[PDB]
Amino acid sequence: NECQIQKLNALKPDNRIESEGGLIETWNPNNKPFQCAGVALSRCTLNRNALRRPSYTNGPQEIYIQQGKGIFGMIYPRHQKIYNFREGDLIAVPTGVAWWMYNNEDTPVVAVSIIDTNSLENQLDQMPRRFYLAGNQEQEFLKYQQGGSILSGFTLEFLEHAFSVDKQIAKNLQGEKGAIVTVKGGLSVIKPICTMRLRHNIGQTSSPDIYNPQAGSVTTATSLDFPALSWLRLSAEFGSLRKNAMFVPHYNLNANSIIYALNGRALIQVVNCNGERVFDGELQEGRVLIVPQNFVVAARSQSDNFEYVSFKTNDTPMIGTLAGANSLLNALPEEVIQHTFNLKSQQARQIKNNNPFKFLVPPQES
Amino acid sequence: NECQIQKLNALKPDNRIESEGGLIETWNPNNKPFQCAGVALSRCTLNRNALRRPSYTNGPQEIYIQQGKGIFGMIYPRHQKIYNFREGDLIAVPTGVAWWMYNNEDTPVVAVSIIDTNSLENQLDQMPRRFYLAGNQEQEFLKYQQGGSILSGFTLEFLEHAFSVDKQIAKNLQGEKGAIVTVKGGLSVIKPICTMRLRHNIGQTSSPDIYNPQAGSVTTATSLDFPALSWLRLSAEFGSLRKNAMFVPHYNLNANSIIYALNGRALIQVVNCNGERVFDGELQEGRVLIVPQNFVVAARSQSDNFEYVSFKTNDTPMIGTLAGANSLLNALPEEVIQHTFNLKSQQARQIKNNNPFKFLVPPQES
Amino acid sequence: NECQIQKLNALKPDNRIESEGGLIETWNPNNKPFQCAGVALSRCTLNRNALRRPSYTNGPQEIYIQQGKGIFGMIYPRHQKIYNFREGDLIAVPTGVAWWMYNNEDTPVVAVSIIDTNSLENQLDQMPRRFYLAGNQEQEFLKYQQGGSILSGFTLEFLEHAFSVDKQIAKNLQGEKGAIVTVKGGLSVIKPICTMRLRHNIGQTSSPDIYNPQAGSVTTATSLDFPALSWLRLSAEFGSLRKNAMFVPHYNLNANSIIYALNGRALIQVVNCNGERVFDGELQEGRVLIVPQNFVVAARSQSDNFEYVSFKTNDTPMIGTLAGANSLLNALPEEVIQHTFNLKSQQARQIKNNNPFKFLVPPQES
Repeated sequence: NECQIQKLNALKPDNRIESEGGLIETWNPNNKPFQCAGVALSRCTLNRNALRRPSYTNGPQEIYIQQGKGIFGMIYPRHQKIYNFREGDLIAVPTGVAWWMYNNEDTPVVAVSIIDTNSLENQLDQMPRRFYLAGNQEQEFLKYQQGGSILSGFTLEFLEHAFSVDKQIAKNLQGEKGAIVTVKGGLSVIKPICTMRLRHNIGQTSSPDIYNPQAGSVTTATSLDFPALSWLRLSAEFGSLRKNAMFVPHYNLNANSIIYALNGRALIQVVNCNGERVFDGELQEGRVLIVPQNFVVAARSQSDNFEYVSFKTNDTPMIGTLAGANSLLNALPEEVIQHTFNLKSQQARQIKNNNPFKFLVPPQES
Repeated sequence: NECQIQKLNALKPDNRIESEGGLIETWNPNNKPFQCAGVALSRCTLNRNALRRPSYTNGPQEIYIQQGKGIFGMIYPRHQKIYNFREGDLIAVPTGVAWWMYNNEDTPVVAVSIIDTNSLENQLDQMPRRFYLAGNQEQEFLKYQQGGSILSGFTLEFLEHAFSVDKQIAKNLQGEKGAIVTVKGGLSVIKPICTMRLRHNIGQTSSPDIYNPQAGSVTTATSLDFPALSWLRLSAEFGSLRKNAMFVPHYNLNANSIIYALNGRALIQVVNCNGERVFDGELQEGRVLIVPQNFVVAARSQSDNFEYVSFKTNDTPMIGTLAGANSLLNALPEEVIQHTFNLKSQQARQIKNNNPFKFLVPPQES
Repeated sequence: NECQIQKLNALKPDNRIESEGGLIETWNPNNKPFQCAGVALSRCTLNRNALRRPSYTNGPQEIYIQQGKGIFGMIYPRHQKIYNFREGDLIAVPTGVAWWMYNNEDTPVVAVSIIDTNSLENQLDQMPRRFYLAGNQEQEFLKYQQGGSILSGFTLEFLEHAFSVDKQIAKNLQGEKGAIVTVKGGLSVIKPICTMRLRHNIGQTSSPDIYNPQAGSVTTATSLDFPALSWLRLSAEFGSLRKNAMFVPHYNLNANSIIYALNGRALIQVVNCNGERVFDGELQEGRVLIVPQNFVVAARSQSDNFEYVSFKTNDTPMIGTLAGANSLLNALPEEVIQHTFNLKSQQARQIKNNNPFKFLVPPQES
């Protein structure tokens, strides 16, 4: 039983793959928190003039840009559409679509992303895989399984024939720097379903779904406002939490959350169906906590601010708040709350009215 | 191979939790019939003035009320809309939604429900598990796994900050009588997707799909006549059969079935793909018979009347009756039926016309 | 990991079942190619006056007709609708629907087909299994499990009562020549969702998708063209390639393919996520090669013509062409092609335009 977890730990990457102008970090997909969740996380950072070479995957992928500005281009089945991006942006990558990424400024692009290996679209097995169009490099997840591109595996005679070019150029196509190359002079490529928009900024926005000036803000990107996400059946949440503010106990009725802290630190508590407090610790920058589906999560911030991206596995996730304005205890008859918690008619009124805030709750004022 | 079943058996519960104002019985989900079916069956019984404390699961539940009257409430993501139930009601509970159940009559409410652990909505694993909003009590299925509520696992200052209450009522709220709890005086709460009907009656009271004055009647609730079921991707079927009558051999094209014998006793026969009669015997009251996807069933009523609830795992189950007005042999040309059964034309007609009834056949007439 | 394929081999059946008027051959569903793919291939040939007795499976089935003409009737939940078929007809058989087939010419019908055991519609297990309506004989896939039909498993009094006939025509119904019997005189039943067409032609008698008078043609049947396929979540592709012409390196973004060679031979090459060439060999008639989801495939015909059928597990498969008019590299900016392959502007142009052809490229001409 994958999801029968006794103790969640804040996970770190166990794989660093330094390339010419970048780095690839990957988290072990065979640790039970990731086996339960069904995703595979990764963190690609691309330095100035770096170009992530073309690659595709056997599952939906959703990329969050932690920092940097670049151009990302998809090759959906001169040249196709190139999309500009910024920090805060959420990029949708439908199953098997090949894409590439380039950074041009000093400030390295750091993009953290998830491959939902447990998707219905993933017709292979639960192993994450990346198929690169070029270069002779071992793909990020090869270590977990246990190199070349998909093009280098072909015989020269076949490439010569398919491309209709001579043996000499066929040799370069056949392999012969890792995934993230550095462009010497830099690309001079123009700065701006085939219609589908796959870029929706949830980080550096000014339209919070929930906004509390004394507690923080929380933005979400569901398929409602970011419709390419229905193709992925994936979601993402960006939250900024002030010091000692909190996000009330809650649960995702229909989704698995992968909380990746972008900044600061926060003390978190997740409890299960048995009431066991499976994680009672702190989650820091660049670390990850996986909250399984109906497990309840609570967080109190320790920084100004605690920012995070929670990749949920459902394009329309539904959260059930256990405390605050729209809670599950609030929608209860004042009498049943009395008999399930063993309370007085006066106490039940406090549990149902004392916190007027939705989702985010302000510091206690100590 | 989980559904490669040798011999089935009319199963009775293995677990029992006597609660202050009621009881809970659960069938072992780790039995091959149940692993094959991909469901977790249990039967709660609410005594007079009992309340069932709010809980929720990672899967589409479908409750059936064997007997009783009362009011049930669902806390979707003063208070929310309560619905009144009577026996023969089918309640649809979406994945993850919390619900509470209350009985006021002397008569105990009996409800048999399944949890489709093999749902698409179930992102965890094949374990059944309930998430109780309150109390200190071990969840029904913990047994199978091998405490408290989700609230009793949290910290006092987390709970105080969350609910914005004093440490005295937060400590109550923190779990400090099992799942079912008697309301001493009794609730004063009335007896009359937010607007979606999630209760339908398939009791004898309801107009049946099939009615034969000498055989019985069959009423089934699908997503066409009960639309909320297209959310649970589940459905149910009530059936009453006069003594010695029988429902013809038939198979569900697209759904596993979980026959719960409510009243009386019967003599069922289910045969598989290899022609092996994997069950020949009797399914009596309070017992369960699992009949997989294309396995053919036939039952002779040994009582006036044998009554059942068949939980199908599909919102629009399609059945393929082998003998009847509607049957497969009937749609077969007389000549091709001659040749598959080594028969004369005139005998072939007997097979396509002797029995003129749909699904139900009157007693043999002896 | 089921799809961690080391080496693929051009598979062939390991099970011959000679019947009275025909034959049934099947491929082992437990090899890693088929476990990875998630299907069950089979090839039934019926000779003159042969009838394939009524049956059904617990999954989506897609039947392609290699050769011959006959009729096939469906018995969807006098008689039902019978369709005539010819070579190149792709019959969509929705989950659990019972059907029978008949042939009346000297030329045997050779119908190769697939049962997708990894379907959402399949609620049993991954073991393929056919349920026969009549006759004592063992089911094609019983060999893989480790008989008689579903009717010959009931107690003689149950059939008697059910069909409302006597002990004698009840024995003839209760079993007392295999699945494909010979209809001595001949089935005189006239040669012509209820109305949803489940026969569509893709063979050499069609108006092709891709056509090149020097390379061949490719005709694809998706749910766009044949709407009954969206029920199956399956597709097929018929291709005819002239000697030495080739279909460029390409991958299916969302499907597994089961390439069954109809006529001739071809030198096929498929490579994986690690640039390993998992298959470098010849695929000839009656043999089959499984190209898992994002694996790249390229073939070069060694015959006039190499004809194949490609069962893809997705009703709307999207392919990524790596070389050709509409290829992935064709859409890449000349400058990123220069930097990902280590080429110059001019060479980059040669890879984008030397092959002016979509998917099929002609002989090299030497």
